[PDB]
Amino acid sequence: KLVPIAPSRGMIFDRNGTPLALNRTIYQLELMPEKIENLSATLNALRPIVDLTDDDIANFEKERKRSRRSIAVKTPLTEVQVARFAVNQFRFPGIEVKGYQRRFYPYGSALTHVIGYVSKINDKDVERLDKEGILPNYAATHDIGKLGIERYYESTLHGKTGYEEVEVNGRVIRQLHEQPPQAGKDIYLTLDLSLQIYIEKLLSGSRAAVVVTDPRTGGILALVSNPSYDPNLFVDGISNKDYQGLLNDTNRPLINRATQGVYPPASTVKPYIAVSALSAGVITKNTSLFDPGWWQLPGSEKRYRDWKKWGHGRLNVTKALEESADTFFYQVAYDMGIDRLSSWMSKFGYGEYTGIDLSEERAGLMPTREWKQKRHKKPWYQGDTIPVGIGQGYWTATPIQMAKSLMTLINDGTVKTPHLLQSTRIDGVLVPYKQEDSTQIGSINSGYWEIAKDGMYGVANRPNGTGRKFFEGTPYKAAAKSGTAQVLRDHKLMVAFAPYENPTVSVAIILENGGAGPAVGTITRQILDHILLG
Ligand SMILES: [Br-]
Repeated sequence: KLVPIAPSRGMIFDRNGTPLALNRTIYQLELMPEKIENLSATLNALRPIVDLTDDDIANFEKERKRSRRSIAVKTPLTEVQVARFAVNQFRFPGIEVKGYQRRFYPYGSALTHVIGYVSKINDKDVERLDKEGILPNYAATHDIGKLGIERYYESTLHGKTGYEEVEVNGRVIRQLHEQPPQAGKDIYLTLDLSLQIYIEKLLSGSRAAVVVTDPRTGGILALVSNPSYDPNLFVDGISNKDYQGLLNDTNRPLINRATQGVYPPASTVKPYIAVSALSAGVITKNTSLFDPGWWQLPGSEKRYRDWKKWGHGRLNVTKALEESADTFFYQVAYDMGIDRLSSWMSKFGYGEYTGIDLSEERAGLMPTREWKQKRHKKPWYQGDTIPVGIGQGYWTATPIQMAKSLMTLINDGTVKTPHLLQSTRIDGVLVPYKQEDSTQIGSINSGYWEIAKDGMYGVANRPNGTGRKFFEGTPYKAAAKSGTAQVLRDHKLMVAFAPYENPTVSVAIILENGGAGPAVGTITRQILDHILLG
């Protein structure tokens, strides 16, 4: 008499409006078994009209008792079967066609980690929706957001259950009144579908993560974890066997490497350590030391080796960044101390959730003395300080944390929250994302940001630059910084931004245990070229 009308789930779009998450119509035939005269005769009559198989009966027979107590006689119907039922409606008074919506992901595994998936509501979801006091709003709703955007914006994408006053027999005949459902709100993402597809291609067979951001907005133009899987098979109610196949793959397709991969950031951190050392005044632009290719922990027999076996010689910070000198940063770490260095890296967001609008995230670890006492029950030694100076030791970060620290550097200490939401459709208007956070590290006019970035310019462009090979011929100027994180094979890391002059793209990439094939600087150049040439 008064019944719930399920609202349709909001759609998800890329930055140009390409649909990424769609609803499809599934037609099924339904009746109330009691309100039927000759059920067993009626079913035999339906065989020819909607191609009703023995298995359509079996699956209905199994449902009639299992149902507390309408049941699906046949599910799914072809339009042809619906059309043959509709002209024979008068012959089956107690039987109607019902239209339902099932989520569809047309680019599948290219966007599994970003978009996620919706899955069938289970007892645990029911309990939790009860506790939250919104279970009535899920009365006609089958699926809910379990990963990615589908999860983080579940409340935006779901909408409002409506009500209809209807008359029966025992199938609906007409509608007395209707309180419309309000459709879920559509979400437009910052994602560039073309860039995303292109990057999943480049990573093929690598365990990898890439984050591409626009540093003027903090919008995420691409977010790739490789290896991936088909999100569609979770809408289909994933089997135990398929889930276990995913859960036990050693490549770990289930893990979003971009937001849950925790790795040593290695030498990618040296630009932020420079800015911090300069701002704390522990060095100046000019502060020079001589590198013989190793460094003695002063007052102790520990030797720390530079990557360059016979050293870089006389280094200022600029040259230490261009050549990725370890010796210069071992000194800077020693002088700064863990307390000031941990505190400054925390300002860059290391050890912190980034604020990205996904619920699948790890914070990693910006080590402190307090933390080491707490976790490992020993106190902090000078030994512990030194590897932290080159982004190793207890220091772990996510690719999304590395993307955020770079955006902060590009914007001279003005922090952008990385974000996937470009706009929400509210009442037929696209309402843009607005950053709520307004953090500022040191002073915008310090010119210390510039020293660190001129360093990175040098890595890419100057003949002593460690990355000069990857960026030969560019019509734009790129700024970059690489790193190698050992654990068999070392992880390879690069961060980069372009036009150096006025950056419109920044990239953070890690190839786990090196590239399956290509080098991280090859891949970074291919990404910057894709966006800035074409
Ligand atoms: Br609707």
